[PDB]
Amino acid sequence: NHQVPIEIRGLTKHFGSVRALDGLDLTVREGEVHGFLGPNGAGKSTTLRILLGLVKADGGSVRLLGGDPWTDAVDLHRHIAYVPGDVTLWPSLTGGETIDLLARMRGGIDNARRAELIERFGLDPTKKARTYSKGNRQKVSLISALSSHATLLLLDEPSSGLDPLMENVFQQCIGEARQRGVTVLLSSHILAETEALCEKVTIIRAGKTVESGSL
Amino acid sequence: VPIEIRGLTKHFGSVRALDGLDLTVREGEVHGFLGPNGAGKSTTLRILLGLVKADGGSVRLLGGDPWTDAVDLHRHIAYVPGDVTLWPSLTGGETIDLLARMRGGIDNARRAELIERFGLDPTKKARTYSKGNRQKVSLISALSSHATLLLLDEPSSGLDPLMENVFQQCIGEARQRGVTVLLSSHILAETEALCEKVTIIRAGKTVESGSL
Amino acid sequence: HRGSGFTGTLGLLRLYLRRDRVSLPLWVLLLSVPLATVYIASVETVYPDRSARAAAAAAIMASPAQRALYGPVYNDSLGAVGIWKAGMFHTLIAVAVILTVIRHTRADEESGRAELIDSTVVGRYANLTGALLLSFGASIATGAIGALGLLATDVAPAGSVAFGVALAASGMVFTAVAAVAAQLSPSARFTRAVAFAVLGTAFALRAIGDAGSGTLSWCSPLGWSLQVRPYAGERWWVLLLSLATAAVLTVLAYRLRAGRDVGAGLIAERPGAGTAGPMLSEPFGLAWRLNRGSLLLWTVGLCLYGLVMGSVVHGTGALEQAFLALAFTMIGMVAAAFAVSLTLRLHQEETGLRAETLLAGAVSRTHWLASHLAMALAGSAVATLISGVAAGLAYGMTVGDVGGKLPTVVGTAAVQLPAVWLLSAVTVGLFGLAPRFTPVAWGVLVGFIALYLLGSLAGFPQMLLNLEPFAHIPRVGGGDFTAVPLLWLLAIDAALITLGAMAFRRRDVR
Ligand SMILES: Nc1ncnc2c1ncn2[C@@H]1O[C@H](COP(=O)(O)OP(=O)(O)NP(=O)(O)O)[C@@H](O)[C@H]1O
Ligand SMILES: Nc1ncnc2c1ncn2[C@@H]1O[C@H](COP(=O)(O)OP(=O)(O)NP(=O)(O)O)[C@@H](O)[C@H]1O
Ligand SMILES: [Mg+2]
Ligand SMILES: [Mg+2]
Repeated sequence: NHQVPIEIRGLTKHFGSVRALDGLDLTVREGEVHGFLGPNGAGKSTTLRILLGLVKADGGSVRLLGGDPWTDAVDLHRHIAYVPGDVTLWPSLTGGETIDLLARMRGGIDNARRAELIERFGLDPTKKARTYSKGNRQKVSLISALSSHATLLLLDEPSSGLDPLMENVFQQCIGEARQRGVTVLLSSHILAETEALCEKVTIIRAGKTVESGSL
Repeated sequence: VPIEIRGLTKHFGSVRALDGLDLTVREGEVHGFLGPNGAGKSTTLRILLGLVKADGGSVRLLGGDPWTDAVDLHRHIAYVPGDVTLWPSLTGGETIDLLARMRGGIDNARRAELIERFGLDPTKKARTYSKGNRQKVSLISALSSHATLLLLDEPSSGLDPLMENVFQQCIGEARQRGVTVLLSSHILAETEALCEKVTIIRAGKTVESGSL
Repeated sequence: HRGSGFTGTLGLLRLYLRRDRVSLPLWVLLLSVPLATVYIASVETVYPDRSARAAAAAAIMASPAQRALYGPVYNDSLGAVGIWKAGMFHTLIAVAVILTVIRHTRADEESGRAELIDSTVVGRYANLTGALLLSFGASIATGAIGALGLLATDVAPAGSVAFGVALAASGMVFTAVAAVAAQLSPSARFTRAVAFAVLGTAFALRAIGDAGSGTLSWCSPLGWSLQVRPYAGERWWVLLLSLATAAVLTVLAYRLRAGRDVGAGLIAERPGAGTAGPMLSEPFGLAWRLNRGSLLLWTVGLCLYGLVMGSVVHGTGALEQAFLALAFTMIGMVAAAFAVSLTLRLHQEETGLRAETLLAGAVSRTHWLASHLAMALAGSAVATLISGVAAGLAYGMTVGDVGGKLPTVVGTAAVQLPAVWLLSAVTVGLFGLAPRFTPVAWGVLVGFIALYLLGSLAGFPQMLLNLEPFAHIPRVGGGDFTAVPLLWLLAIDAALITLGAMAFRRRDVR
């Protein structure tokens, strides 16, 4: 993968008359937590939908893990874990069943980490998924993504709805994931977890890159 | 005393969602409402709107019961949910106009001011809004009404720092003209700036309460 | 001041009214206009001399099979014989009103609109009252239009009013049922299944009563409409029954509402399992887990219907053939609706933001699609074959042998599959080219059903009735079997499916 998990050059996409992206650039470099900052309407989620192959790009080059995101979106997706901006679960499945189900279509779950993640996020894994408050509904995705085989994490506002302590447990989990050579791309609006976790911030404004570099 | 919860209690199945609560908000002040992810903060705000029907205790919202007097009280009250869902077909301006028609009143001189200040584009289908402009619809539809009591569950979620600053200034201006606010945050940085007299509940009961 | 629980009813009613403004007029006209322009208009051509009409009546009262589907004929007047065939319109209106009430009450309330609406100055009962007013208005308008159309013909004018009022009451009785069912569960599909189980039971009781003495047809809201007896001596007081059952139930639908909370039902929820089993590790396992109850309920219902229809076939093999081939077409239509819903599981999955969660993994777009497609193609086939087997066993026992009557009835059920799968193919083709317009497969199916019912009866040319699959199905038994149209109906299906698949891999999941 040329030791560069992500490499975007001149990305472009229009949604009709709306120019969502107009020349975005990125480069994540095998081992670092990368901050993906920008205003509302910048094009942060859309980029995360282009790396996953859900959406096709009108121009430029994208090289995810050394391959094409659009045509190779099955063998590259078993090295990747994804946390969406809007977390939606199946209302009939249990909380502990969704973790196992989601982690099984990726590279696979790790039962040593799963138990200690459920232990310290304080989740109740025997409870239907339509009774989770906005905060135990995010712990399901966080535990499912942080206990899996993944050499790249694409987190999209992963601490939305977490009280000051469950979002300090998450920082420790990310810090100890970075120790074993895991690459993280972190999109967020809280510039208090970005300072503590991330170096190499990257700020985009209207689909274009306006700032980049180490903190 | 707009809110005088004195002993609330709620069971859903065998789950003790609320086990004796003592919230008390007074006139013309911003009140914080904090707690971990099991406390019962979103349930309490649903009990005050007459949507959950608490199993015990006393609730005197604006001097009347929330369950049997809901329609009469809800013309002084605005609500911003933690999970904002709109109509995908309608437009942002159309949604605000429709919600103003149901509430039976709006302030257009403030509606225009908020629309041109939050940066909302009021001519776009609501299904194209990027989770930060979806919260602006609720914020504008609630801050531009005639309500004298606002209940905000998580008003600034998905908002970049500039828009969160704008929201803070808007809440300050609202508090200037004698408006009462009850705010659930999980963000102890806007709670410290906006409001005094926080209230913390851990397992469905109040643990501490008082001036900051 | 001046507030009650019914505030906001008119506003909610009008924003329900404008939501379905291309659907409500269409079916309101479809269930009322073709009563004087088709059924009564095409009785002076088929049955001219009155001496002939009487003969037709003597051929209905001497066959329980024909009067199980439609009901008895009590005299040889032009109106009675002409409108005998239109006794099926008392079930379609019930289906329509049930769907409308559930759609506007519980489907929205499951999408979070209840919180947004009720946080305003909108009463507690406004949402219920708006849907009830809409359904009552629709069911009264269809009856009024039908009566006005029938009053312009040369039939007796009293029976026309009686039929119109009976048609209105049949749809007013099954609106309270839909409301009471909607007050029950937090899931919309469970409420729809509960509402339709009552209608199925009522139809089965009505059929068993009609095909026999007639005592058992007094225990069902359907069959309270045929005993009004338009054109054959009107019993007016029977409508009072349909006015009490609607009033008693609709009060309950309010008493069940003044004690639930927005979002819940009547029974709290139970804990599940904290670990997934060895079956829920795949899109195939996930799709199976979501459709177990629907598959079981549809299978049981179709088996019971086949068991009921097979007993009346023999209370001369040139009439049991014609009745079995006519009775299994209805089963084919019901299984087609089953397939359409099991495939719309896919549109509901994507529009709920849960498709991007699955597709952001080592799942392909064709392996995900062919996990709901494989359930729609298999559940309908299993249900249809089980219904055919049950009908064959029931028919064989009442005749004397089973091994000579089972294979033919199984073949009759199995030759309906190419027409059933065509609607799954249409839904898959629509989901992949125009995903937003996926739910017009319902309109396509209703158009096919309407064409089949009102085709060779209003004089359409036999090149316009060829645009539907239910007319091309062969006839098993004796000769007349070709097996060519099936080969033309399978191929089409494959093509459509392929098209949809090829149009899904090159698209945006946005
Ligand atoms: N389906 C769509 N059709 C049209 N415009 C769209 C669509 N999806 C997104 N957009 C627009 O594309 C732009 C980029 O939005 P988006 O990619 O969601 O950025 P964003 O960073 O996620 N917003 P936010 O999450 O608040 O920071 C916005 O102007 C959207 O309104
Ligand atoms: N409909 C329901 N059925 C059963 N249990 C429920 C239901 N709604 C909420 N609960 C439970 O009741 C408790 C209170 O939830 P809730 O008040 O929503 O949390 P919260 O105060 O909002 N904290 P947060 O997750 O940050 O929003 C939790 O244990 C929920 O799981
Ligand atoms: Mg976003
Ligand atoms: Mg909450």
